[PDB]
Amino acid sequence: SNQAVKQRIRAIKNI
Amino acid sequence: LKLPTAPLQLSGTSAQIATLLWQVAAKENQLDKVQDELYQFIELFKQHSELRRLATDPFVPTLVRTKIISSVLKDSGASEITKKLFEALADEGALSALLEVTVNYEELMLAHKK
Amino acid sequence: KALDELRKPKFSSKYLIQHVSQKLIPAVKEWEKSYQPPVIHLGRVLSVGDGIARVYGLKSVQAGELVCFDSGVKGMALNLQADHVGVVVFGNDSVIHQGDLVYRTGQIVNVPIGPGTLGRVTDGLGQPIDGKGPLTNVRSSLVEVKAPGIIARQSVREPLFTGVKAVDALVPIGRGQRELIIGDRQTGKTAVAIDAIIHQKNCNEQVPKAQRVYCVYVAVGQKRSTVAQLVKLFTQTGAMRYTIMVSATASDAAPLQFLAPYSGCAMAEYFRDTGKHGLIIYDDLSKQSVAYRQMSLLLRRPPGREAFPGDVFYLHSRLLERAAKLSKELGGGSLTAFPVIETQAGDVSAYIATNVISITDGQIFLETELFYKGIRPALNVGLSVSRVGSAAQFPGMKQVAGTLKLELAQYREVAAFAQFGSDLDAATQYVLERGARLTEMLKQKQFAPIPIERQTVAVYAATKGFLDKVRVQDIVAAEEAVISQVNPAVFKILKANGKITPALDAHLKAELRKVKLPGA
Amino acid sequence: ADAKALDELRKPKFSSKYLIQHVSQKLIPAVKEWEKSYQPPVIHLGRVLSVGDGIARVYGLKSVQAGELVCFDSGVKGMALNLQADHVGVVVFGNDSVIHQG
Amino acid sequence: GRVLSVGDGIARVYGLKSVQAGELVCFDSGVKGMALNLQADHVGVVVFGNDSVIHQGDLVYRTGQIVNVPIGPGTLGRVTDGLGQPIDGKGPLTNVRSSLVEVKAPGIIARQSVREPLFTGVKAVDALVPIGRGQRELIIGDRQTGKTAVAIDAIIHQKNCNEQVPKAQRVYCVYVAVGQKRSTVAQLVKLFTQTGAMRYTIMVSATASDAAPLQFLAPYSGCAMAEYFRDTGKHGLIIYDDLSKQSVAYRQMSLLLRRPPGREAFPGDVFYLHSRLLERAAKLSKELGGGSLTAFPVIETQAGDVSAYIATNVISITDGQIFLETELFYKGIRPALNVGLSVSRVGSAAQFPGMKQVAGTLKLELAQYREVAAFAQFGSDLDAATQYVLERGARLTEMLKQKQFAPIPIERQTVAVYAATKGFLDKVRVQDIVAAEEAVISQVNPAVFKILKANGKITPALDAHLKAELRKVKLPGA
Amino acid sequence: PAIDAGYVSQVIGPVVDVRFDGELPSILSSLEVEGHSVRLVLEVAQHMGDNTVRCIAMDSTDGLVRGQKVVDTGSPIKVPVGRGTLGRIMNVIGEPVDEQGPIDAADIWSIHREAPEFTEQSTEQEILVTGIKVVDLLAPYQRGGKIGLFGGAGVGKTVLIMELINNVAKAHGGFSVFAGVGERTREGNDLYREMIESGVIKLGAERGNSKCTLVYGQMNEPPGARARVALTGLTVAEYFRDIEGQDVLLFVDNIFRFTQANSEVSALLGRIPSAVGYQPTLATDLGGLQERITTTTKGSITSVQAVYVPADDLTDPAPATTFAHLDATTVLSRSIAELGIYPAVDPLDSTSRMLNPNVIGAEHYNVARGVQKVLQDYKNLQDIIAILGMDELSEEDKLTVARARKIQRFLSQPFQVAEVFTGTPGKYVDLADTISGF
Amino acid sequence: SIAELGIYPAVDPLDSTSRMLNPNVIGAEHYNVARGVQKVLQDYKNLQDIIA
Ligand SMILES: Nc1ncnc2c1ncn2[C@@H]1O[C@H](COP(=O)(O)OP(=O)(O)OP(=O)(O)O)[C@@H](O)[C@H]1O
Ligand SMILES: Nc1ncnc2c1ncn2[C@@H]1O[C@H](COP(=O)(O)OP(=O)(O)OP(=O)(O)O)[C@@H](O)[C@H]1O
Ligand SMILES: Nc1ncnc2c1ncn2[C@@H]1O[C@H](COP(=O)(O)OP(=O)(O)O)[C@@H](O)[C@H]1O
Ligand SMILES: [Mg+2]
Ligand SMILES: [Mg+2]
Ligand SMILES: [Mg+2]
Repeated sequence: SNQAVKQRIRAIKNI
Repeated sequence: LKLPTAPLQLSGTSAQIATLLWQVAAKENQLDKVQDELYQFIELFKQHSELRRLATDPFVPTLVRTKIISSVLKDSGASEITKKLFEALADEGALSALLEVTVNYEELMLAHKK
Repeated sequence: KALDELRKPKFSSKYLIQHVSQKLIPAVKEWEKSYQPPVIHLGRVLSVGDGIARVYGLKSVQAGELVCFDSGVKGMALNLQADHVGVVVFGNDSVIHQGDLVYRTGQIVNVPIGPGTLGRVTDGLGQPIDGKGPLTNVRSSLVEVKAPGIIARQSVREPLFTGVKAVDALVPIGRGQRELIIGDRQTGKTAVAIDAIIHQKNCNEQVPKAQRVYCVYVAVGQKRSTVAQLVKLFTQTGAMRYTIMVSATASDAAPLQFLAPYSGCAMAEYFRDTGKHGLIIYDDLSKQSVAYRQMSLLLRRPPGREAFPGDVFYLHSRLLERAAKLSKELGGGSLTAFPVIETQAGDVSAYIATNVISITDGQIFLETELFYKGIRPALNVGLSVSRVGSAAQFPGMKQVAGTLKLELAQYREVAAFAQFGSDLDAATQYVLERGARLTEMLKQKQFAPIPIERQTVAVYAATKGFLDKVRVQDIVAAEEAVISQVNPAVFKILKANGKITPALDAHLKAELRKVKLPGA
Repeated sequence: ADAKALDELRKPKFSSKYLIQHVSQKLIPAVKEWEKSYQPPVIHLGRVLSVGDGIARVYGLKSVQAGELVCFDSGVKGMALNLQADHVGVVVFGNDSVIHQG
Repeated sequence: GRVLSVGDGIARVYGLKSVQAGELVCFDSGVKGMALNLQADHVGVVVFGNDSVIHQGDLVYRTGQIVNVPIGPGTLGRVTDGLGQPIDGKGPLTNVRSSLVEVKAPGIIARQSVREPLFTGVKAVDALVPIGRGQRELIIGDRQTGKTAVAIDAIIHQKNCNEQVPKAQRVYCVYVAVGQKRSTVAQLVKLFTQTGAMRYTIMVSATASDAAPLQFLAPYSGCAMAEYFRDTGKHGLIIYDDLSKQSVAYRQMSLLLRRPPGREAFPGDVFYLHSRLLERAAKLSKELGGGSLTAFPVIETQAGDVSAYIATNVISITDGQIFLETELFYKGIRPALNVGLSVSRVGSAAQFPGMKQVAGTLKLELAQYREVAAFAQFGSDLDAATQYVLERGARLTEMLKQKQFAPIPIERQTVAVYAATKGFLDKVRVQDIVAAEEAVISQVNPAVFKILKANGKITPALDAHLKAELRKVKLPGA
Repeated sequence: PAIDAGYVSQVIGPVVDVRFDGELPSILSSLEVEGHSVRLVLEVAQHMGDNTVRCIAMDSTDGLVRGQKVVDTGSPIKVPVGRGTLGRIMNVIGEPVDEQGPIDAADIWSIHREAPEFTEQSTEQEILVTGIKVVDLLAPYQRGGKIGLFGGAGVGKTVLIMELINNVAKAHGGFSVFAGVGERTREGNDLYREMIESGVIKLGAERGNSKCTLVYGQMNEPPGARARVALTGLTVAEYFRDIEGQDVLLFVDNIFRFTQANSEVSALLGRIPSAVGYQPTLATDLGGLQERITTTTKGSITSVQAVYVPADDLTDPAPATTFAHLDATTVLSRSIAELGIYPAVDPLDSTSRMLNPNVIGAEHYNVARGVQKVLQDYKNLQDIIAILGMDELSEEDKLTVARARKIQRFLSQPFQVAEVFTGTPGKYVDLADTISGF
Repeated sequence: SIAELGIYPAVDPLDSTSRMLNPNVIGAEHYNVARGVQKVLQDYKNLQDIIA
C-alpha cells in the first residue's frame, strides 16, 4: 500500500 | 546393540567420535591400547609431511587417501578399532579431526581410569 | 609449529558420526554376524521436528518419492542432500522418534482419480473424510504431472457460464482458461466460485453428456466448519454429484495444504483426459503459498521476498498450466481453473498476488469499498480483464456487452463530479444515471445463479432503456418483474438458437412494453 | 576441547613405538604408487579450489597483496579482493567458464 | 573458566560447568557479567560494563548465585548504576541486603483491588486522570513535552506528603534513568537533594555512555529496589525514564547475539521485556503485607506516534495512559495533557472523593469544550451556547496550567477546581486566572484546607461555608 | 535409574536441551527437572539428533545448571479436568493458583490432541443476542461459533469481552471457561473478584455450583507458559464438550499472545524466520489450536477470542492468519475510539457469516445492509467534507451525512461494566428493538 | 491508465522514447510533429489537475 499513500500525497499536493 | 555407557558426557561431532571409540574399545577392553595408537598417530602426523598432506590439502582425491590409509594400516599389529576408525575418518577427509578426537578420548579414559 | 595445520577440523559433512558408526560397530568381534542396519532401501530418522524429519540412509530414494515411516504416517522425500534426506511429514510429527525406520515405497505421490471420486470429501492425499467408505471406482495416478504442450491444446472457444451477471457480461470466461478471483477478506470470492459451481448444477441437466461440467473445489487452509457448511450447501442444492471436495484444512499438516491443489488438479484432470469438461477452484491459493513457505523454511532453503522461496512462481505456474482446452486429437476436453488470491488491504503489488496475476488470463478484482456500497458481487469493472475477450463470450451477450463496457467506462470517469448537486450538465447526468441503472442492474443475491439467457434479456432491458423510467432505488425488484412478466418462450428460444436473432429482437422489444414497473 | 588440553600434544606421549616405526618405511612407496593421481603442491603459487558466477576461490597464493592482479593459467586475469585464512577469493576479468576446479 | 572470544557485547566463556543460567559472573578486570546463553560447548556472557577491558584468556569467576543487587533501606538517597554499585561517591551501601533482579510477579490471588490514591501534586493529572497506588500509568509523549517534569513533581509531592501522614502510609520513590544524559541525571540529583526529596528517593541511573546491558538491567535493578518496599508492607513509587531507550538497548543486545529481529528490528520478546518489568508494580493483598508499587513508564514517541511498536507494547501492559500533546505544549499550556486520549482504568473508584464529586463536571465541561473547539476553529457563528462553554473550557484549560517543580497539595487542588467549575472565577480575563487561583488558595482560611484534607469529602456544611468564603476573594479583573 | 533419567545439555533462554542415554521421549511430552526451586516442567518440541531433545520450559530457566537430571513423565502436559474444576484458577500445568487446596479431578487429560474430524462437525446457524447494537445489527454472533474481537492497544476489546461475559455468560445455562492468554495479572484478579461478587464463582464446599473455570497464564509468565495456556483452557472446555456433552463458552483473552509466545520460542530454536519476524509455523500452530475450538455433534463451544493486532496493522500476518478461522469478526478501530464512540466497532470491516437473508430475516439483513451502505457513502465523502466543507455538497449527500452522523452516534452504547469509570448506566438492548430503531 | 480509458494500443505517449527521434535521422518534418504532440500531451496532463 506504499504506492497508494504516494498517490494520495500527490493528489493532496495538487489540491 | 548393547554399548557400555561412557563415564562423562561430552560435546558434539568430534567428541561423539571419541564417545563411540571409548564405547567400542570398552566393549573390547582395549581402552589403553587405542590410546597408545592414537598417541602414535599424533606423533606420526608430527613426523612426516606426506601424511599431514592427506589432511590439510583439499586437492587430494578421496580414493588415493582411502587406499593409502588402508595399505599403510594393513600391518604392524594395529587394532581393528583403530584401523576401521582411520578408514572411516580418511574416507570423509576427517583426518584433521584426530587431534581433537584423541583429547576427548583422553578425558573419557581419565574419567574411567578414575 | 608443524601441528598447527591439523589443529582445527575441516569437516565436509555434518553427520560424520553417523558414517563412522556404520564402520566402528562392526569392529567389535562379536558384532559381525548381521549386526548392521541396512540403508540401501531403508532409512533411520536423525532429527525430527516441526513436521520435518531428516533421514539418514535411503540411497535408492527418488526426489519427490512418497516414503512411509514405521509409525504409519507417510512422507514425501523432498530434499535429497549429500549425506541425508530431508523428508516432510504428511501428518502429526509427534508419532516420530529419532531412530525410527523410514521405508520408501518407490512411488512418486499418488492420488485416486476416476468417476468414483464424484461427491467424495477427500484430503490432499486421497483419503476420504466424509464417512462414506473408501474410493471404489477409481484409479491411482500421479500428483505432479507434466502440463500439456503446444500441440496438445486448441483455441478456447466454448463459454463456461458462471451465472453471475457482473462476470458473464463484462469478464467472460471460456471453458479452458484460468480466471483469478482476487480480493480482500470477506469480499465475495468464495461466493462467486460457489455460484460458478451451482450454475453447473442448473446447466448440466439441459446439456448432453459431452458438454457437462464436473466441478472440483479445493479448500486449502480454510476451517473445517467452512468445508462442512459447503458440503451441506452442495448437498442441499444437490450439486455434490458433480463436485469433488478436496480439503486440506488449517488443522491438517503443511505438506497436505501444499499438495491439496496439486491433488485436486490430478483429480480434475481425469475429465480433461477423457473428453469431459472440468472446472477447478483452487480456493485460497495464498494459503497454499504460505504452506509451501513454511515447508521450505523448515527445510533450510534460503528465503526471498516476504520470506518466500524463489520457485514459488514455479509452484503456481506448474499448477495452473495444467488447465487448458485440449484439441480434438486428444479428446477435446477442458479444465477451467479458478485460483483465489487474497490481498491484504488492497496491496496488489505483493509477491504471490503479482505472480498469480502474471500467470492467469483473466482476473476478477473484488474490492472491499464497492462491497459496502450495496454492489454485491463487488466487481471492480475497471481492473478486471478477460484475455479471451469476445472469443468465448456468449452471442447475444456480445451484442450488448460492448455497450455495457463503454457506458460503465464513461460512468467510471463521471465520478468526482456528482458531489456538486446544482452542477447539471444534462449529458453527463444522462450517462451518470445510466451508469447507476447498469450498476444496480448487475446485483445478485448469493447462492442464486441466473441462467445466461435471462441474464442477456435482463441486461438488454437495461442497456436499451426499458428500465430507464424507474428510479435508481427500485431496480433490484424491477429486474425480477422484467424476468417474470415476459413470455417464457423468449428464454426458451434464446437458449436454443444461440444469439438474439432479428426474428426475436422485435418480440421482446414489445414484451418489455407489456411489463409493469414499480415506478413511473 | 580447549587450547590448554590441545597444546600438550606437541610433546611426544606415545610410550610405545609399534606403529610409528614400521609404517614410516611403508608410507613413502605408498605415496609413490599414487604419484599419478596427485597435483604438485602450491605454496607460493595458487590452485583454484572452486569457481562460480565469475568468482574463483584460489587455494594457496601465500604472498599476494590485497588487490593484486592475479593471472590464471587460462590467460584471464583476476584481482585478489578478499584474503581468507586458508584460501584467496579472487574475481574473474571476463569468461569464468575457462576456469575449472584445479 | 577461560574466555574464548569477546566482541559484539558477548563473552564466549569456556568451561564453567557449574554455572547457572542467569548467574552473575565476574571477570578478572572487575567488570561483572551475566551467564545468559548456557551452550553445550561454552557459556555466553553479556558484559555489564565496557568490554574493552576483557581479553581472550581472561579468567571468569562465578559468584555462586543469580544476578542480584543490594536492596533495602540503605539505598534511599544513594545514586546507583544498573547493578547497585553507588556512583555518588559517599562510600559503600550500608544497611542493605542483596536480592535478585529477575523474580516472578505475584499471581492472581496475591493482588488486591486498588483503593487508596497516589497524589501526584499536579492538579491536571490528579483532576482528570487520577492514579491509585498499584497503578501502571504510562506517561507517553513526544520529545521535550514534559514527561520527566510530571514524574519529578510526583516524587516531590511524595516528599511533601510523607511528613504529614503516619509511617504506615508513606511513599518511597525510585527514579530509573535509562539512556538519559549524565548531565541531566546530575541536575536531577541536585534538585532532589536541594528540595529534600533524596530522603525518600533512589536514583538508579544507567546513562547513555554506559554499555547496553546496563541500560537493559537498570529498570530491573530499580524494580528490585522498589520491590523491597512493596514486599514488606510499605509503599513504593517507581519511574522508568524512557523505556523506549531501554527497548533500544535491548534491541542492541539482541541484534548483537544474531537473534531474528521482528517489527522495527526489535526482537521477539520486547513485549515480554516490558511485561517482565511492569507487572511487578502491584498492590498486594492483606495477607502478603498490603504493600504497593506504582509505576510510571515514560515513552518518547516521534510525531504523536501512539501506534508505534514500543508505544502499543507499553499501552497494552499498563493500566492507564497519559498522552502529552506537543501542540498544547508549544502554546504555553503546561502540563500539556491530552484529555481525549488520556484515561485511567483504575481511576475514579480509588481517588479522592471530593475530587471524585467535583471533577466529573470538570471533565464534562472539558468534553463540551472539545466538542466546541472541534467545530469553532473557523470563527463562523456564535450561538451563545457553544460560546459560554467555550469560555468555560478556556477558563478550565487556563486553570489547569502549572509552574514546574511546584506540586500542589490535594485540598488546594480541589478548592481551586471547585472555584473554577462552580462559576466563582467567572468574568475574569483569561490571562489573569493564574494569579486568581493563587489568590484563592491564599485567601481562603487554612482551616478549610485542614478540614478538607481531614474528612476527605465535601460535606454539606463545607460547601456552604466555601461558597460564602469564595464570595470574599479579591480576584483580579473584578 | 541410569536409563530414563536425562541431563540438561544446554540452555538458551526459555529453551532447554536435555540429552538422554536411551529412550528419548516423544515430541510434545512433559519433562520434570530435578532439584529446581519451582516445579519446572519442560515440554519437548524437537529431536536434535544427538540423543538430544529441545524442550520449551513452562517456567523460568533462571538457575538451571548443565548437569541437572531430568526425569520423563512419558506423557504430555496433563491438566485436571472434570466438574470439580468449576471455580478454580489454573496455570499451564494444572496447578491451582487461587490457594483453595488441590483440584478435584475427575480425569487427567493431556493438552495435545487431534482436532475433531470432518464427519463430527455440526452445521447449525442460530443467533446469539448480546445486547450490543453493532454486534446484534451488523455482525450477529453465531451460537456455537467463533468470535474474534480485533483491534489493539486501548480500543476496548478487554472491556467488550467483560461485557460479553456479563451479558451472555449468566443467561446461558451452560458452563463457561475463561482462558487468559497473556493479558494482565491485574485483570485476572479483577475478574476473579468480580466473578465471586456476581455468583458465577463460589468458594468453600459449594464450589461445584459455580459455572466458570478460570485458566490463567497471564503476561508475567515466560513464553513457554503463554504458548500453552490456551491449550489448557481448550482441554478444560473440551472435557465439558466431549464428555459432559453440553454447550459451553470459551472467552480466550489476547490470542495474539499465543502466536507471540511461539514466536519468542521459535527465535531460539534456530528456525529461519518468516515474514515480519514471526515463526515459519504460524498458520499450522494457529490451525492446530483454533480447529480444536469447534462445535461438534455432541456439544458446543461458543468462543469469543480477543485478538490483539500489532501497532494497529491488519495486514500483519498474525491477525491476518487468524481472520480465516473466525465466523463472526468484530474489528475495533482507534480512529472511531478517538471520536468518543464506544464500543469502537468498525461497522465497515466487522463481518459475519450469520448476516445472511435466509437466517436472520430479510428485515434485519436489509437494515444492516442499508446501514453499511449509508456509512460507506459517508466514508467516500470524508475528504470532501475535510477540504471543501459541508456547504457545497448535494442535497442527498448532505442528508446521508446527517443520517450517517446520527447512526454513528447511535451505534455507540453505554456498557453494564463500563459505568465504574464513566457514570452512564449500561443499557441492554433487545434485538427487534434495535432493528426497528435502525 | 490509458487502457482504463479504452484507448488501445495503450502506449504511453510521454514515456515512449527512441534513438530514431534525432532530427538528423528522420528530418524536421517528423521531429517537429513528435515534439508538438509530446508538448501538448504533457501540458494536458499538467492541466488535468484543475480540469478534473
Ligand atoms: N451476491 C451476494 N449478495 C449478498 N451477499 C453476498 C453476495 N455474495 C457474497 N455475499 C456475502 O459476502 C460474504 C463473502 O464471504 P466469502 O465467502 O467471500 O469469504 P472469503 O472472502 O472468500 O474468505 P474470508 O472468509 O477469509 O474473508 C459472505 O458472507 C456472503 O454473505
Ligand atoms: N509545568 C511546567 N511549567 C513550565 N515549564 C515546564 C513545565 N513542564 C516542563 N517544562 C519545560 O519543558 C522543558 C522540557 O521538559 P522536560 O525536561 O520535563 O521534558 P522531557 O520529558 O525530559 O523531554 P526529553 O525526555 O525529550 O528531554 C523544560 O525546559 C521545562 O522548563
Ligand atoms: N464501552 C466503553 N466506554 C467507555 N470507555 C471504554 C469502553 N471500552 C473501553 N473503554 C476504554 O478503554 C480502556 C481500556 O481498553 P481495554 O479494554 O483495556 O483494551 P486493551 O485491552 O486492548 O488495552 C479503558 O480505560 C476505557 O476507558
Ligand atoms: Mg472464503
Ligand atoms: Mg525525559
Ligand atoms: Mg485488556
